[PDB]
Amino acid sequence: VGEQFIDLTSDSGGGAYFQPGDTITKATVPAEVGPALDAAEKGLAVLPKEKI
Amino acid sequence: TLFETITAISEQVDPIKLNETLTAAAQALDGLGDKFGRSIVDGNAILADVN
Repeated sequence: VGEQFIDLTSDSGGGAYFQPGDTITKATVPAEVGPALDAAEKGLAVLPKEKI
Repeated sequence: TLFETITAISEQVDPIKLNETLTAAAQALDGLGDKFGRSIVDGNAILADVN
């Protein structure tokens, strides 16, 4: 449905810590739905069904 | 469009023929895959000794 949020993930979970006013340059974003629908449609549409 | 493509693919697949094909293949291999591979190895040895 939705309800976006941002998660800070650290594999080490220790060591030095961020200070106020800093920036996190490393980032990740989800795979998105529209490209996935396009890829599924184009992958299924090229199969020869009469050959099937 | 996605539903139309999936429907076009699904009309092609027949449950009756697919079912009988898969049933034959499963009865063919049921419990004999390891035996068949060991037999291929044995035949490899037999050919290595016969050739």
